[PDB]
Amino acid sequence: LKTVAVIGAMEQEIELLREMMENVKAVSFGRFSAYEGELAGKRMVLALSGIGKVNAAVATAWIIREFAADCVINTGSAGGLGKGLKVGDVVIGTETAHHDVDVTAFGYAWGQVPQLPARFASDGILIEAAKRAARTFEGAAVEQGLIVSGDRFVHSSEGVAEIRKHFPEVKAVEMEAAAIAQTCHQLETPFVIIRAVSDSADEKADISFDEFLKTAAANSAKMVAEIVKSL
Amino acid sequence: LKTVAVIGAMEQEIELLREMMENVKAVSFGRFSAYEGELAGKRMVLALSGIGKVNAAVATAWIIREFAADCVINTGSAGGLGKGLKVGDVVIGTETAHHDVDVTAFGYAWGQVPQLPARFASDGILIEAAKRAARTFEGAAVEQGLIVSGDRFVHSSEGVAEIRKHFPEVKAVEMEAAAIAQTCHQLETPFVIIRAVSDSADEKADISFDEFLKTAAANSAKMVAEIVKSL
Ligand SMILES: CSC[C@H]1N[C@@H](c2c[nH]c3c2N=CNC3N)[C@H](O)[C@@H]1O
Ligand SMILES: CSC[C@H]1N[C@@H](c2c[nH]c3c2N=CN[C@H]3N)[C@H](O)[C@@H]1O
Repeated sequence: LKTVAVIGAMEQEIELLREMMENVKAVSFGRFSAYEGELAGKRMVLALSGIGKVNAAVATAWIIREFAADCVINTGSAGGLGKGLKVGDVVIGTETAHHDVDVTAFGYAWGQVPQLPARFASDGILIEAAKRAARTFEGAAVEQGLIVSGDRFVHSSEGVAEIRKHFPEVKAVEMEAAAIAQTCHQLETPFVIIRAVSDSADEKADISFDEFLKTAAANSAKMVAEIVKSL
Repeated sequence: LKTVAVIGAMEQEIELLREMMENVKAVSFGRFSAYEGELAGKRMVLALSGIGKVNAAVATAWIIREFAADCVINTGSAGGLGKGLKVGDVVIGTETAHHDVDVTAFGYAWGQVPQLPARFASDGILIEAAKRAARTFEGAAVEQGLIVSGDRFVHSSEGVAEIRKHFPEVKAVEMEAAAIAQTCHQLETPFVIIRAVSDSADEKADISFDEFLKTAAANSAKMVAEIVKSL
């Protein structure tokens, strides 16, 4: 873990981390942008992927290729579905899955992309680093568990019920984590997903999201920065 | 266009093209494999993406970045939604959109990734090449129009219903083209999508696909090889 890649979807989700970096250098690939520098004593490349699975996948593949990233950490906001979660709480995604993949017609489990596992496991070392960071993390409650992704912003009770039917133990929902996870799997690169709650993915999710994005972004980022220091 | 990238999801969709190529070198990037050779005095890099949006997007970005591809052509099978489409018929995808993207909560149009256009237009020069290629297959059935993609295999007369609701003029549905399109958009690369019908995306789509993949792959491939010769 020499070079750490950190991927966030939206500017609000990377700004704090960017302000924390030293010797920052802007870099880009077509329309994607990133920032190369250091945090703690670690080389870090912080990328802005844009929203959704294709954007996150391409950005992640780029940083891995271009910078030989040793691991990848996703940061940002998400819909909270876990028992007892509140706005600002952080979830360490120990497993990630696509909630909107369905090739069941050919025998695959719901969410399973053909030729791949149904879920993607975050790296054991990185999970461990995140758990250690949680032990002294004061800004918010932290939990661990499953985060699922798909190419939609979920904002209905019916939408959440669909996802819980396939993923009963789900803790959070968003739109990039499973794409980043699947990309790292395919590129044999360890990763972990860190997200914080901006909403409940329910009928009010869009209204809550815009209000709580900055708080979710910050809490997620502060956890991510603790992890990087520890590596 | 001197270096052409050709992207197919499945071995069966690239096998003929691979056999047509000369001076072929195998290349890889993690679990992704491609073949760099020549076809008709063009440099061709033929990539096996794997199924679905993440896989297609990563393989496409990799080939653009590593090989400096001048354009990208997708080849493969798709479910026929256009009126009258038969197994084996080819669709030149002139426009592409994601059918399963939904950030409508924040005002975006159905299918539209935030900050991206709702649909992605294939390159004019490539579409005209496809149209010339089509005329060389005398009698053959070739149409032009909208192809939509999502991370699921459609095999339901009502799954189709709902797609048609959002995209009335839709001609075909599959799982990679909009990811390739979006990736090319973001990396400023011209592309065109060529697919052939393996099924009608209804309840029999699975058995139709199993039987007619070889046919759809072949017809798509032959069209793509002729397009390469026309650039
Ligand atoms: C503006 S779209 C939502 C962005 N924030 C994340 C997220 C927060 N809350 C939700 C998100 N994604 C889906 N459903 C939700 N309820 C997603 O990963 C997107 O990058
Ligand atoms: C084995 S999954 C189907 C593969 N073939 C394509 C396709 C054929 N027929 C359909 C596909 N995709 C979605 N719905 C369909 N009815 C997709 O792009 C996948 O790569």
